[PDB]
Amino acid sequence: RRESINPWILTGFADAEGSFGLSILNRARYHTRLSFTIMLHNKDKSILENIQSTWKVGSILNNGDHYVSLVVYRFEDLKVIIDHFEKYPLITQKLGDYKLFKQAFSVMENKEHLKENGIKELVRIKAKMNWGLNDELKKAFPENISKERPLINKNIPNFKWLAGFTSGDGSFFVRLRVRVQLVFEISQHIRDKNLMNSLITYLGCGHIYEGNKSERSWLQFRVEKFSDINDKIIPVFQENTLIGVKLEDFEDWCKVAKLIEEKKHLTESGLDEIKKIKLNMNKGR
DNA sequence: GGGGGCATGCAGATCCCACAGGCGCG
DNA sequence: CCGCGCCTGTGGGATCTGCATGCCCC
Ligand SMILES: [Ca+2]
Ligand SMILES: [Ca+2]
Ligand SMILES: [Ca+2]
Ligand code: NA
Repeated sequence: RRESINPWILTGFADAEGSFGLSILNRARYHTRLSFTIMLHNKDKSILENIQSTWKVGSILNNGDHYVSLVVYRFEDLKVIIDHFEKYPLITQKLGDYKLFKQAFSVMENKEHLKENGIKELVRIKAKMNWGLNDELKKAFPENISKERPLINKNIPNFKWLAGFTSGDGSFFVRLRVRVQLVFEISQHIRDKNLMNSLITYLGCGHIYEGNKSERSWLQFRVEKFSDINDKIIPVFQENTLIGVKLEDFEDWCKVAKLIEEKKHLTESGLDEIKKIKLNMNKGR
């Protein structure tokens, strides 16, 4: 097939679903492997097939019977990833993992990792990447095992980025309690609270719910007023369209919202049509 | 000729998704 | 009374992330 993704839409999807990896396994020879991975359900397998088509790089492998992932692992292959994220930077705290990813690329590019000092520099880089060093790798190289990293406070660059972030970690659904209510919600780890609260001002609507800050690792940005949803959330994603099955979930979302606008959610066939839309909305296509 | 990186995966940990009920308020 | 929407709460899987190596080339 043939497809191409907007560069800013892709960065937003990377901020939500991407992952930068640096594995150092024993072979004192060491297996060092840089990677960038986006693993998704098979329902969204065409995104990864399309992102591979945009970057013209990467491999697609099966992960189980229901999941698929795009993994970029070759050295020359990783050059296109950095060139994309140098001009379209990541916004969430994952950008720090990319920064350490870029440093690791340069060390391997200069062939420094083939010596003892080069491996020591990368295990120090890996210490700050994602979940840090494992217990076995922390047995050696206890010099700089500090897993903490400078936090990343950044603002939303554009709505094209938001479409890719929403396509990842967002959700469009409809509640029936009978009464009809459309709800838009984005969840995220508490580490990007300042970025999540940016959406209140960036969108002019929505609320932030956290619960007990202790013993809960993630907050929620949610908008429930229909006026804010029909006027300030749906047009902004019609101009900057989403990707993956989230688009079709969003498509049927506005189809239901059009019925609520015409006040047609009182007829028996209106809710019967609304219920049929929901029956294949998120559990289905 | 062999050391390092490619090929192509498999396995673990958790951050999400897609909701739920209660209820004060206009 | 009706119905909207703030507010608190969540199971579990789709994510994020980690682990693995025989074999290829140069
Ligand atoms: Ca995410
Ligand atoms: Ca997702
Ligand atoms: Ca996600
Ligand atoms: Na959705």
